[PDB]
Amino acid sequence: IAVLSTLSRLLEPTSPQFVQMLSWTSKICKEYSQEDASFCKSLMNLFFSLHVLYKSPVTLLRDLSQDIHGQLGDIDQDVEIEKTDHFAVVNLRTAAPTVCLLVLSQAEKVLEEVDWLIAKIKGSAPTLLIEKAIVMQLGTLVTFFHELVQTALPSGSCVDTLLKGLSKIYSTLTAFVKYYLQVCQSSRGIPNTVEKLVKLSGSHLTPVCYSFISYVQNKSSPIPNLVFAIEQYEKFLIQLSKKSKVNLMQHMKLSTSRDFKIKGSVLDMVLRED
Repeated sequence: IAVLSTLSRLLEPTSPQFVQMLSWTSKICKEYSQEDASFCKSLMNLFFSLHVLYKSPVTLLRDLSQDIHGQLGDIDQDVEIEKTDHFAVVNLRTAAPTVCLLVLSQAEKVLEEVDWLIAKIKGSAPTLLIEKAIVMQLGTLVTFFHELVQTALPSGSCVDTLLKGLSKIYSTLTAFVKYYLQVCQSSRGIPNTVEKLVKLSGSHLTPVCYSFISYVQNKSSPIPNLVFAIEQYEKFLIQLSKKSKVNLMQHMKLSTSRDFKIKGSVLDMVLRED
């Protein structure tokens, strides 16, 4: 495999040849298992190294994150899951330590890019198009994270590397929100794309994080870092909601924020009855 990588550096990334190499490395990841860790890691790197120069891995990560999630099981101790057909790599022995960290590492690279982009846009007092891209990217690997946060991971390094990645996505999200705090001062309206995948975090992410976070301390008997990144994320939605147009934060706390209840209201007492 070390030869195959050295040789595939010579392929023109645009070439019909390059495509073959990639699609074949997909086939090999697709149809074979081999619980030996050192290999599957190298195979995965090959695959990713090529994929990265074609289209962004976010789709692949989401796919693998569903195998890792399906094979190792869930936190609830009972939920039914699996999808094998994604990739034949990721066995029991494969995914738990190995594909897990390798997938996280890859996810962190995708975020450094989105970080880079968000950084680039703000640097400017064609651009709107980069914004829609930043979203789908984030949105996709939001589903990716939603998958591992439901997985029962080997506790040693896979718990903490997930927690690292988990707080990195919230930083990126935070700055993207902090980005629109710049753009909303001039005009102030929020693209559905942003509103929708802002509530994507309030449904598939934040609530799922919190239960993984408590699963970590019950299984036991980084963590405080995730918490911080989260609060700050909400903090700047708070600033963005009142400082642009829409209420973003009613997408996020859907449980506690409407709880304490009192019969009817003053509005209903007067307007309707007598």
